[PDB]
Amino acid sequence: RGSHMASDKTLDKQLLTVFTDITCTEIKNNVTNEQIQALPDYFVRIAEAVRDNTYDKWEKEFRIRSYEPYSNIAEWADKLMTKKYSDLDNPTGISVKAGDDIIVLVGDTYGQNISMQCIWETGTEYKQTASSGDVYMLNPGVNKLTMKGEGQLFVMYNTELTSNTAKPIKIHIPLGSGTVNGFFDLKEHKTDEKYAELLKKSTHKYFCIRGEKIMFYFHRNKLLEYVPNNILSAIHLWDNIVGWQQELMGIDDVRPSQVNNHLFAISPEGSYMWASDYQIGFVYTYLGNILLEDNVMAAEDNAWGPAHQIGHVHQAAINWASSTESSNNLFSNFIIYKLGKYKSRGNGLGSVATARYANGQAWYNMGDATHQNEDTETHMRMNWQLWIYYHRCEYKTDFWQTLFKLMREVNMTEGEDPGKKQLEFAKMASKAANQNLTDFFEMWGFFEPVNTTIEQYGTYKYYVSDAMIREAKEYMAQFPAPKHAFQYIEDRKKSEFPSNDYRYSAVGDVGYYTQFKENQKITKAITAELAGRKVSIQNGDEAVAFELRENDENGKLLYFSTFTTFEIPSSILMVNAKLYAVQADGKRILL
Ligand SMILES: [Zn+2]
Repeated sequence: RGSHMASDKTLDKQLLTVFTDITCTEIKNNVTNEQIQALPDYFVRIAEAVRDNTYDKWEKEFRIRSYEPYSNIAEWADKLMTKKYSDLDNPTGISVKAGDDIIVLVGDTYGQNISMQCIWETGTEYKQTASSGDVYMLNPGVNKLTMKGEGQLFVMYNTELTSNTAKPIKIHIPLGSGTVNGFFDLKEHKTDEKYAELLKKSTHKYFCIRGEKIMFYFHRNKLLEYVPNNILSAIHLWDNIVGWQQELMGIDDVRPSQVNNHLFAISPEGSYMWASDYQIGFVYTYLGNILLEDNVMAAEDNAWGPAHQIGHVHQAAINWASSTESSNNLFSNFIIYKLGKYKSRGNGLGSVATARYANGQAWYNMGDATHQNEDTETHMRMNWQLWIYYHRCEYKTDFWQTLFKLMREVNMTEGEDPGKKQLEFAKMASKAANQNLTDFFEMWGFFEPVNTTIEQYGTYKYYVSDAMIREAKEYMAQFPAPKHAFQYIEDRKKSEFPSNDYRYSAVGDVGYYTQFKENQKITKAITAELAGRKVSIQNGDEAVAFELRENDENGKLLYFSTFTTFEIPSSILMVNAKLYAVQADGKRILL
């Protein structure tokens, strides 16, 4: 009002004489009905509603909201070495049609820059919810947005969360601007009753459900088909699944304090299931196996499939080309374990003996001579043994969290140099355990030289030289000897499976995890009887494996088995070979 100041713009001057602030949610003291009626008609209707209490309560719950801040997704995908999470953390619950004019009244923004985004559909061969849409700049105060297209509105508020300007921003989308669809928020709305009511009153093709860690944005008519009246067990289940994967990654230091974005599940009208940057997807005809917990638990693969897909979002730090369809199964297997119904997936260690010692294979071509067709069933046991030993047997219950930390320090992309990355993984695993895991990684094929090109979502030079191998072994040798020969570990018993299940014959007779956990010792008088190439072990059930070694127990590994009866392959050289039993702690006993 001094001469030094520019006048306020015209509408701002008028609104701020009737209303407490530019959000127009409260009538200022001693304003008259005449002052209300001199407003533009659009704002008359709102002043009226705010003066009287005629704002439909349902409408108000979404038309007036304070939007909390969320972190930036590109920044955190880089720092955490993941695929990008969603930035659709902030639904408004308002839908629109092309040509709609939308008034958006933005309160104090504390210097933050925010926008509004309209999210609809994409696809050529079928349709799915898009990961982005029309973006509209927002400024503090009055905004009029004219919709280029239909969809639902999301507030885009992404910033540094620690800063004390990172506060919620109050935004009023008043009456007459678009359509209230609503959305369900777990913490705010709390109950299945509230969910059922919100869904009922919604009208849009899609309805948004916001959990703590994951969000659903699924076809309305499917939610009505499968879960008309309940969402809580569905949303808690998928929150837990995402949370359990996050647990292993050792990121509690930054989540939720600095990174808080959700994963965002859509329902494409095609494909099957997948995860990538910005969104994960479940074909809309499959949604019965997502939204009902009983369907999730009714078959092994109903939790496995989705867990696997989400694991792709999280694998990069510890993954490298050749492993891309197995390394995420650390997460799939952790989720099966957590849910408590089924046993772990993967081949048995016989597959690894066969690959390594019968066929001369290394990690990159383990069970795959083609170098482009990963034997995921064999590979997936590697990360999982590390979990079974350090976590399930409790020898180091923060092993994985530590290894993820170290691999994030290593900061190698999955594809830049996989031959080097496999060694960095072995070195960091040793560092994480504070143990020399040479024997483990030797068995798993990490110490064979490679010079070739593989294909796995791209062509990659795979190069592992003797010097790299020597450097890594020297590196790992600085740590104390491991307490157990847990390269022979299992978390499954033959009797847990039907006889035509692939695991029944695969898993072997010895090496079960309790033998490691109870530091079992071999006391009985083990003996071996050989006939041709066939080996039979008598009273050897206290062992965890049997080895064939050149010259003595410190010589090269020629073959191994976790069965008490096995054949030695034709290819193995027998002169100078000797046979041993392995007890859990790594003592070898001549047979
Ligand atoms: Zn996959």
